[PDB]
Amino acid sequence: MYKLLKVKDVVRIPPRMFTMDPKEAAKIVLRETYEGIYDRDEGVVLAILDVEEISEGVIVPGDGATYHEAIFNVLVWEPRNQEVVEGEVVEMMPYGAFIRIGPMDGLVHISQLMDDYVVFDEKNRQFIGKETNRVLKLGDYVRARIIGVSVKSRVIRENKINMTMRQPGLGKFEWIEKEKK
Amino acid sequence: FRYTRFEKARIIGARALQIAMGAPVLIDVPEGITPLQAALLEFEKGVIPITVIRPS
Amino acid sequence: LDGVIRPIGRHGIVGEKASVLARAAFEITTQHLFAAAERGEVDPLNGVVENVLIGQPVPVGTGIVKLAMSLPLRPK
Amino acid sequence: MIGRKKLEEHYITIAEAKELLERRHAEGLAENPEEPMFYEARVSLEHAERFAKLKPEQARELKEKLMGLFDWINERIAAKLVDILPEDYLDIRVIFAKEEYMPTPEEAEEIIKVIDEYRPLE
Repeated sequence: MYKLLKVKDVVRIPPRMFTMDPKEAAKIVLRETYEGIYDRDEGVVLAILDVEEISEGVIVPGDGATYHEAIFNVLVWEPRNQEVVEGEVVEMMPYGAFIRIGPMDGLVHISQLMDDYVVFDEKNRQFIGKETNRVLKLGDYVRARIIGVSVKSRVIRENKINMTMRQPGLGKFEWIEKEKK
Repeated sequence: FRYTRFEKARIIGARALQIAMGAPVLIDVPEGITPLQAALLEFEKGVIPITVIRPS
Repeated sequence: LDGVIRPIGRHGIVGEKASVLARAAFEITTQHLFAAAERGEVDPLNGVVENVLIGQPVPVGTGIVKLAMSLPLRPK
Repeated sequence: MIGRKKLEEHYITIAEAKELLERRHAEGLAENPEEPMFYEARVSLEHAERFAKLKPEQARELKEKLMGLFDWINERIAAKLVDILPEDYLDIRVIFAKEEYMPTPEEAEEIIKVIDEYRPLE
């Protein structure tokens, strides 16, 4: 689930591109500061849309560049707790499977998969159940719920989300339809 | 609206630092000039862009 | 300045109200005076001996003017 | 605090945020570095390209409509119902399993009656 923000911040225009229009020149500075950075307070800042209005310049002793107070629009993504998500199985591991719910991934361990005793087939990339002949393999569209989020650093790459599907009405979508009756 | 002696020596100081970091020059060329002396000639013709703030 | 005339040094105007770091480099007594304002005391700014001590422009002189400038900046 | 203040936020579904990526992708088209968008941006584009079930404009119209139907449905709950497209009381259970109010089969059917239109039926 994505959100759209409207946030003011102080913009630092260098004197190299000092002779451009103020709108897009303040846009090109603030865009290459926040894109692709996971904060622990709000989340993944994806991209800057546009710059509405801008203030005047103020010179500071020592640098020679200028300061402004702009208005811009930010598309964020916040994977908050116990949020019902949708994803795609894009990884096969012997201890679990990464479910891509967007820019990040969601790991479900092998014993939170389903209401079945689960054995990992080592030769293939699949799970085979004991009683039922259901097969969970690569590329299958699933539905899950967040249960734990491990936030370590500012980088998107180093943070992983644990989910689970041991609830009525989750898993693969054609498994869900036959559980309606 | 005449400047004082403290404001005239700061406007030159800030403009001589922009003129070294890029900030394309007006008609000031000839043949070799230190960046401080470029700010004095631009100030002579009265084409400085920087204006002061008068706190009151 | 305060209705009774004061001296100029070590018991008067320097020893009177200022920043607490301003009284440190004058009247070499400091374990009397610097440990007195060790107990419950803040120290903001805005002397002349402090901004030179920390690396800031002092308030007198040319660190008093504030500039402002817009930015099309066409050469013509 | 990010910046000085945060003053306004809204909730965006996956079909609505697809257009914000492609209009951003319309820049680049700048040709001096050619501007290839970075990797994790292109990954999140593919999640918008495959799960686009509705029109971008008709999803914005529906989110205004679903808030006025029930008082206990805010904008955040209404944006969840567009992405799932519930058909019966099974999906009403799994979304609202950790909520303050569990709906009656009368009130859950009234949500379906609005979303009986605009369905792809294929």
